[PDB]
Amino acid sequence: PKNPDLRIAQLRFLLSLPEHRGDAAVRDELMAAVRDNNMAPYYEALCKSLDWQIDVDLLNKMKKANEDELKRLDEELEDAEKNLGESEIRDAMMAKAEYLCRIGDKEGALTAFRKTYDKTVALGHRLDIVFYLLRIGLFYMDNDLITRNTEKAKSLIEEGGDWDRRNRLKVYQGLYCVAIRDFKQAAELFLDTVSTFTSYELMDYKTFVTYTVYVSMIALERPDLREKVIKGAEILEVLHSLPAVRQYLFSLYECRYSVFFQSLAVVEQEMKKDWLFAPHYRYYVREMRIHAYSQLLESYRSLTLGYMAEAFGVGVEFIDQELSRFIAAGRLHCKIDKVNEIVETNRPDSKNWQYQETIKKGDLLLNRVQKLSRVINM
Amino acid sequence: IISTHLAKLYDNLLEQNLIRVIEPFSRVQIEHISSLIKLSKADVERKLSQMIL
Amino acid sequence: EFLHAQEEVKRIQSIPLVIGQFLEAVDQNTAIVGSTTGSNYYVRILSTIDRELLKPNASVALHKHSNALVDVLPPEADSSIMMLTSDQKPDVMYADIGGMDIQKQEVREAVELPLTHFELYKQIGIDPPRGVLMYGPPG
Amino acid sequence: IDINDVTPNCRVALRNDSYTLHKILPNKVDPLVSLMMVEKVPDSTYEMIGGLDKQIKEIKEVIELPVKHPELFEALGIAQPKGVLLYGPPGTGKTLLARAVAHHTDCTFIRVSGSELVQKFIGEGARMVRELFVMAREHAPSIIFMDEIDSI
Amino acid sequence: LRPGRIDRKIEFPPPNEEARLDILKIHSRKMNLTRGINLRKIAELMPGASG
Amino acid sequence: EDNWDDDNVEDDFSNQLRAELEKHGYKMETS
Repeated sequence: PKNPDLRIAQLRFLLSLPEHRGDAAVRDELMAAVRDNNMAPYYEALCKSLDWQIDVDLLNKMKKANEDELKRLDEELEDAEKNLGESEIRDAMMAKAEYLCRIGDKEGALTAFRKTYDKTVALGHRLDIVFYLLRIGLFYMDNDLITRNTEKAKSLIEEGGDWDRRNRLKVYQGLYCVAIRDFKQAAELFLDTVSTFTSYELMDYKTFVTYTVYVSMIALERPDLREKVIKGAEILEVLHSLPAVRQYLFSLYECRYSVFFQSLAVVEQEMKKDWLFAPHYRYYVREMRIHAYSQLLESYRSLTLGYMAEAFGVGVEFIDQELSRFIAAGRLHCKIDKVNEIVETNRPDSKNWQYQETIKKGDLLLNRVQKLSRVINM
Repeated sequence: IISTHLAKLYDNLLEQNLIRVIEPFSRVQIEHISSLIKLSKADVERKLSQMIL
Repeated sequence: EFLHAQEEVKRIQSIPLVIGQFLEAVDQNTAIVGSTTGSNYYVRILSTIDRELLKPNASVALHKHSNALVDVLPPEADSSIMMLTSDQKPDVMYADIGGMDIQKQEVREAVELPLTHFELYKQIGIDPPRGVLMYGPPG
Repeated sequence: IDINDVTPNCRVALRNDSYTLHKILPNKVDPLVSLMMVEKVPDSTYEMIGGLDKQIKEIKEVIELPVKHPELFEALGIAQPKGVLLYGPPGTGKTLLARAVAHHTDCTFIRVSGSELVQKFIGEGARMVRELFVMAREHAPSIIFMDEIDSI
Repeated sequence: LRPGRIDRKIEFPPPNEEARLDILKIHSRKMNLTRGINLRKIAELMPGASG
Repeated sequence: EDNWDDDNVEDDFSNQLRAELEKHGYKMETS
């Protein structure tokens, strides 16, 4: 069962990353570290948790018996390769990879994946074993298998079976293909969500649509965003299912602000409390704050910040220090006035920015041309 | 189903009236627009903000 | 002076030229051509003719006696069949047809609609059609 | 020019006054190799196709066993078969079974369209069955798939 | 063609429901479709036809 | 890309800081 094997990574990250602040989740992982997992990492948590007692007893006792059940159809192929078909038949490891990749530990299961890569040249089972290997890379947070084999998964087996296998290459989102860069590639792959019904991977399709609507905020401001998230049947259906995330979206699309900040705090309640917090969600919270200030600051040339406080919430001095950080950071182009409480904005006309961009690009091109001229003819 | 249709037609006729009244002006006050439309300052202000956005 | 001689070689253009179809190119400034008189030839090409104008067996002009490639015509010159002009529209309105909306709408989406929406076929996989064949009882 | 490089079916140029061979023009293409019968890596079904299980067993015992067991045929002294005829209503496993058999026998799959576009140059069929078989003799252990059209 | 050149011939019947569903699953591969299509329901939806 | 590509900010104090300001004296007595 390598397709349900992602329970390993799913519940092991549901505890093991928030295990610094998870009490009942330790007890949740207790009946799944022993009862159904791959191998000897069921010990491993004693380096973080207590010494463990009972898992030494049973887990070895089954496993050697499972190794005693690993003769299986290998010897049956030894008495079944007497037929001279291919010097092989679909009885042995090629039909026994479920144990050695489900129960095999990655130090040996990687070799088991290589063993069942020496297999039939059928593209379907090969693509399945590559998706199994990508999930096995996501088991232990290796961050090299999910880099290497994803090129194999997307490009190398791209000769057939397409337009229906492509809903299994959706794992390239949140994986080494899509890191904390929660931007155009990740949101473009997430926006190809033409499905409602579950297909394992991340579980609980509501969590998938919350991830899609979380990456949609950092995706676009409003270039045709109203069609792709607001005006869609299935996304509005699950927004009817999930009320607070719908509040988070509609406090920005309706430009209401204020309560949007409250929704941000609610998003904070699951920004880091999920499994995927080993990279930080600071480049999401700060980006959302800058996005909200950009959509407020547009269509207001001379806005008093006393209006801005009541528009966004509280914190007049908080508004002052936030803009003082963000303007001089480089984004959010305006010029705040400390006296007279005016926040005046300036925007470059589209002849000066284009002039600067032409000058810079032409400078690097003329430098490259002169370097190429110096390479030849001495 | 007249509620959603009437609300939508109300909104489109609102923005059509606001784009109709604003053609002669160049630097009008929002108070004159609010008095001519017989609505409050805040709804007019947020509607023009949504129109620019 | 080369620009003078480039204009000077245009004497061989003259006016009574036969019309042929270019076929394939052999080497530089020398190719084969198929005359419309019936026979096939291996001629020389003037250097004044650009090589951009020849590809999909375009209509060309050949000399009478020397029978060499001289001129390149506009891409349709001899076809012996004309278009539907502008006065040959047979004045039958769409609303004149009654009770064919199950097939009037079908033939409308099978002709003018994939001009714009051609990428929608590729992202779904219908392999968009080229022709449509109508049939039925006579009348 | 030289006599030995002149072959059948190559375009040549003749002079105007007395027909002497001026220059051998390059040929454009061999027509069958231009439209050449595409060799594919055989994407089988992995034999899950139910209902044709009797056809699976029959095609196994009929065509696969000579490829896998030359020793059995040599020991029994049975001449190995060459061809297999398939018939029935259209759509009922015409090309699918051949693809699955070709992939499971570890051989490449060649499909011959060859209906009437080949025979436009009347005798190209007389070379179509030649060069095709040449590639099927030179490429690998493989099978040849050919349709009703020969009877046509 | 019988002596030496060709050999035994294999018939083919009209397809059953299982082969119909297999043919439908094969021909729905290269098509961007929704999940949960329930191709068995489409297989029992029409009574009987060719491939 | 490691874990954060480049740039970012290392203030180590901005973690829903507006919610802390709203908690700071009850949003300054709800100004």
